[PDB]
Amino acid sequence: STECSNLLLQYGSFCTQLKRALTGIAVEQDKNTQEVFAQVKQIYKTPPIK
Amino acid sequence: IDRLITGRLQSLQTYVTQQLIRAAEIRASANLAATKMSECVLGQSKRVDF
Repeated sequence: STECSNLLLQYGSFCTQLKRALTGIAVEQDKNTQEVFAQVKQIYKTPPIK
Repeated sequence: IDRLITGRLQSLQTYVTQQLIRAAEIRASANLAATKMSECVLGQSKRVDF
């Protein structure tokens, strides 16, 4: 709706900082997974003898 | 004036809420730094990757 967008423009920058907060959470989740699992530099393999 | 007061009050409350969450994160990082100063510097650590 165009009229609602025009009156939503008068409320300032609330959605910019809501988008910034959600983007920070989204980057933080990938950072959490990378710090937990990617702790080894090389990909070691088991020998065929078991 | 009441409309402007409500808008500016909402903006200030939003700022205080993000400041509180960032203060909690900074306090956790400072606790980690204090633990690393106690264990890394004042002694010798046997903890792996610490």
